[PDB]
Amino acid sequence: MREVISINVGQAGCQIGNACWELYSLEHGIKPDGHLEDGLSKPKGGEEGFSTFFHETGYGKFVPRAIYVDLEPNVIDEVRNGPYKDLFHPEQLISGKEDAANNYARGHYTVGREILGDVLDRIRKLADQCDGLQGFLFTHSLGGGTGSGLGSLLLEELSAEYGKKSKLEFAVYPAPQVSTSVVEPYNTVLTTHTTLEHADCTFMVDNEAIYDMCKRNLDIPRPSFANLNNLIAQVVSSVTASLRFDGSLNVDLNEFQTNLVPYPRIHFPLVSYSPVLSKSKAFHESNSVSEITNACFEPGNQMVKCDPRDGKYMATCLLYRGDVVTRDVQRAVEQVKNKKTVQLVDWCPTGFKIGICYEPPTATPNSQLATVDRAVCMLSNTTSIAEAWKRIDRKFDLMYAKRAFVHWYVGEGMEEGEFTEAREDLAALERDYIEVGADS
Amino acid sequence: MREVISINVGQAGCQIGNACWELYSLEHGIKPDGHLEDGLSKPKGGEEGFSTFFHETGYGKFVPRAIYVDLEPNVIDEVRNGPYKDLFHPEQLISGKEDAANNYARGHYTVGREILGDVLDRIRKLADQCDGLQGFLFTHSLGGGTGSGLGSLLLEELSAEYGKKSKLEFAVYPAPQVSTSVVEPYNTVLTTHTTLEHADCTFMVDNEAIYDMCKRNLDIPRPSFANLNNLIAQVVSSVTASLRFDGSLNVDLNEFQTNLVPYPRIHFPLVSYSPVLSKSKAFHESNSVSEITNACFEPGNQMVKCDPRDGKYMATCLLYRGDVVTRDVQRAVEQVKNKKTVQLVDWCPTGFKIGICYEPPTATPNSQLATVDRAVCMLSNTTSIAEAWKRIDRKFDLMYAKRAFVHWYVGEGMEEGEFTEAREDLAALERDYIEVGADS
Amino acid sequence: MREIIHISTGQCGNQIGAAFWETICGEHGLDFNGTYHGHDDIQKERLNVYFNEASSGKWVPRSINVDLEPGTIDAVRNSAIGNLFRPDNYIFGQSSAGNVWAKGHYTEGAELVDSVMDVIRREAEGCDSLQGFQITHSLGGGTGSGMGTLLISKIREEFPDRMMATFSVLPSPKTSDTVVEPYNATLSVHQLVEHSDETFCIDNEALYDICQRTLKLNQPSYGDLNNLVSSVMSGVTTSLRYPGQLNSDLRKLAVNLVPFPRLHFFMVGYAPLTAIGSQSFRSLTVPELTQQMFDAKNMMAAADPRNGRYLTVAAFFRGKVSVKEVEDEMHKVQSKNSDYFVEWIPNNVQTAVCSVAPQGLDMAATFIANSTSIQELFKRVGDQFSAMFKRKAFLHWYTSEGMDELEFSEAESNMNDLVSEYQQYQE
Repeated sequence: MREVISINVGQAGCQIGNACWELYSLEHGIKPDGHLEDGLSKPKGGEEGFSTFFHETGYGKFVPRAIYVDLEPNVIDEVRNGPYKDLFHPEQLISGKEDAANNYARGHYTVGREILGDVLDRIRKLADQCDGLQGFLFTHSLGGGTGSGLGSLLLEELSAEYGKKSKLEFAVYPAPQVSTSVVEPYNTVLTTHTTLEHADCTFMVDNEAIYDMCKRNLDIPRPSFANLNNLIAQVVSSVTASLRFDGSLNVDLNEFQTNLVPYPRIHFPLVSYSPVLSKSKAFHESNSVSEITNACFEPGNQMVKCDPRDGKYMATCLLYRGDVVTRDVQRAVEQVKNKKTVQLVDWCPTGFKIGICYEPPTATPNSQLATVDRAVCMLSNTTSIAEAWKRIDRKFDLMYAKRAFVHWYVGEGMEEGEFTEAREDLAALERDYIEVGADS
Repeated sequence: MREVISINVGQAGCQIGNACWELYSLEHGIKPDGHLEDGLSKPKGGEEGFSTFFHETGYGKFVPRAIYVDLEPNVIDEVRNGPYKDLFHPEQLISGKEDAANNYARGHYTVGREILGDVLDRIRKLADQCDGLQGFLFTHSLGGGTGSGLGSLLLEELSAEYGKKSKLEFAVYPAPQVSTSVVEPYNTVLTTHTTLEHADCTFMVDNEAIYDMCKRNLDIPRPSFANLNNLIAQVVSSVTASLRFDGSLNVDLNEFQTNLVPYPRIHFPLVSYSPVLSKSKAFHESNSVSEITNACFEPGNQMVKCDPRDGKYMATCLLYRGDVVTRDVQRAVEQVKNKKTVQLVDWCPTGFKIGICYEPPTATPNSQLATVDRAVCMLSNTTSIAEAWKRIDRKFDLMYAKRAFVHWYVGEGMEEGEFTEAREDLAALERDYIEVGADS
Repeated sequence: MREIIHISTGQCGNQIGAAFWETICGEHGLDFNGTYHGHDDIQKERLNVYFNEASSGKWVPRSINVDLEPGTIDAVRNSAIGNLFRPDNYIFGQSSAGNVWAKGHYTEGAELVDSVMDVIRREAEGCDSLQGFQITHSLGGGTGSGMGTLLISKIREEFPDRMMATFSVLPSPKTSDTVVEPYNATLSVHQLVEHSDETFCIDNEALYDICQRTLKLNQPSYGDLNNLVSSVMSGVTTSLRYPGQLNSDLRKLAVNLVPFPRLHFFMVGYAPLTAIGSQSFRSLTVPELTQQMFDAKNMMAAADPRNGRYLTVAAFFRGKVSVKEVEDEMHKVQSKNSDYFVEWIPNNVQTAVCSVAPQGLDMAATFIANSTSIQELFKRVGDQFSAMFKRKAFLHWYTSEGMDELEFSEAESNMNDLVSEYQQYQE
């Protein structure tokens, strides 16, 4: 339970991985050459970390275990030009000549399953080189059907191969207001049922909410996809901050699973990261722990285009970085219960998880960040996700009436029955999600 | 509960508040830039202030908790050019996108409460930063309908929100001879209507009487608005000096409220401060506080176009700053009992609310009044303001009957009954002040 | 499947293809001889897409120019920029098509179809990453309407997996050198609506209007019109020419722009289509580019979007623009034009921003719309069909050529099937 295999699927998934490996190298101060970087620390690797994501070699060169799978040669050539490919192994990456489809048709078809056997032995060989395993990490956006289709195929094969470690899947959700791809809601709905059968824990992050964050918190005039990748890198690093650096209250990957997966079918936790602000706002006045904990419940930090006040409270987590006073977060959490911001429940409410780690948060030079010695990463399970589910389901049902595109799907690898089953399954998840929440 | 929150509304409100913070930092030896300068220096800490107003955040800056709200972008640019904006926070200083109207017809409309929703959460955030509150402070003017409008609307919102803290509203009253805007008669009457809704204590001040003092006492050829803001900064510095510095007779702000509202409805007590003389005249005169008390009872030191000698005596506060001789005020209260110039009323007679402050008074070098080690403040209730309101009500009634402006008001969202109830309420206030005087 | 071969045919489409290569070597940077001058590596991959790496670092364009009158292809061969042309690229014959749909393919095309298929097969054997064809021809020209419809049908029958993309110019209904010009266009589109999956509508009269307003020239120059449609073609292929925030293939654009195998017609639009020097008078802003794309006369198809109904719209931008800015702009123009934009999709927008910007322009845009008023552009040609040979004038020429009335009624029913789809789907 000391290794976590991370996979980057799709174009946006590969960019998120590169940002995650870049920030992972920035926190430990790791340069393209390294040998650790260099060998003087203790605790920048070794010891852990890096020994959970970076593979240790005989020479000492940390090789970040990443499997960049994609069928677009342009993205593969881009990630190979940078020093990241030198950090990874040339055999770990998979190259593709012709893109699957637009976008989920061939991404989940048997053509995408031809490489399933190749990447399976690659994971088996990678696991044979290292020792131990804690879980499977996935980084693919639900907007891209190729990334969602291939990422689900990797998730189904890994479930039938080992089935012993909890499978984590970081999913990027498109903007519920505007959708560039017309089949984007179709690829997301068809993938939700597949991740339902395979994924033991998911992650819902919206692109529009991130764009609203950097425009308001970071106060940038022009948002960019690199800024979204950097913010996700700060999110992922905050989740595994305890696994990479020791703290006063070290939490495990099973700790999150025993805090974010509370029901036979509930594996959808929301992510919140506070404080996030501009550098000027930090120069004027500082922020207290109570202000940061109250900022965690705001709709902006929830990284989802929905209001969390209408949702019902469930078991949540809160990871803390750097030096953190135990009573200050205790005095803050009792005020939060007294404020009754989110509608509390009669069964769960005693579930505000507090996790402390000694590693302070790092600010990337590309994207601004509130310079503070302590950061808070809130992993909530509020019932506003069903509202986001029903929001994308209404557009899915409104389109599916005429759907304008059914001839291409039923001809390549799909049929009208699979679309109906995914619709009935998504409606069943929303109904079960409301029933378990409104019964209080 | 010792903390005090100040609000700055309107163009004149920000200018008065800027001079208020300028004199505050000048007394405690603090530079207008910040950090510090310097202290928290014997005894600029405890007893507060400077921690009631100049709150010290985690950043280490004694930031004054003030809310500068104004729908005019020019005033926002003026307060941003000064170094106090660096002391303040962009969230404390709410920028005005566009002026509502000229100047109250739309300021008190839905456009006002649209911005009130933004400043309310800022107050909630400010309350979360610094818990505890003693009284709500307001600084605005009646000449600017936007300042009197937004300031009164915010006053009504916080009174319905808490209703437990005092409300000190500083309103600049225009002279009955000059009408810089023909809209101000309707604004003053509608402002008095809103005070009947909610008002704890309102301070009346006329710019004509102040400008007359600078021409006569300060020997100023053309009194500027900066000298008026500095004078108001002086009278508010002496009032809050009972809470800032130590003294043998410390008077609470709520105790001032239980010293200014004897009758079931009293919201408008008059103010007066002395001595206000020239620099060369201050070097030539070395009178005690006894002559200063005798000069404060005169209408010249009232800073308002009202004669306390003509009006009847009522509840009054006598505050003293600096070296105070209890025999000198004993001789002062002896002489005022020997004066018998005003009607010695029967419910009040033995009341001149004593206020003692060990800190010597301090004046700004820009002000022509030299720094005197002794000052007397007489804050009395007088029936002369009832006569002043009657004159304003007569001009408002003449313009209302002519309906030359009511057509533009009902287009902005006004009604005939709204101006009628405002007239009936204002006539009731003058009648009430006549009754409490004639009842002697 | 990243390489695309630019097919060329028609007595006027050859100049469009020649101007296409000229703007290609002028945008990315390439010498007339064939030596590489682009920068740095992404453009070199595009040279592998459109050109062939010859010996001594030379490049040769992958174009198939098949027409008549070899004096024209020899004149453009002596040009300075047209020096890297491979002798196998152009396959010309003798001597003239006579400006008639019959002599283009039925008589002369029967002996050259075997040669042009052997050439396109040799090109397919040398490069296996071929994904689609870019054909530039004249729908009113004799060589274009005759030979163009035959090669498209031959490619559709032999290569059904490969995509189709044409840039045929529509004949002007108001002015015409002869009455047989729109008739050959109707006989051509009778087979183009079945053998082609994508086509672009270009009107010469619309090209004449844009140079009178922006260029402000009395006599329109065909060279400038070739450069305008070249920048349009360059702005369309920029999704594969330069990597951006979201790159889409021609198949990904096709499967999202049409709901049915029909709707091949597309309204073209370019930005900034501003006058010379007007960039200094007016600031280049994205709301201005949207207003130009919404103008009825700025389109070169050309149809009136107000009279019609917006079926599917797609505006691909180039340069440095904000994602949230264009998202708010596309949301505002969809709310204020809710009567024009269709509402059951409900969002029929499909944008693809390019990272780099064209040379000399801070930002560019290529808008493709689908309206229902385009049926009027087919009706007027259909009306000309029933108004030209209804008098049975010059019918002895078509009877001697071997044409029958069965293909004329089939072309009429195809137009009837089109206008029916225009109102299915009512306006």
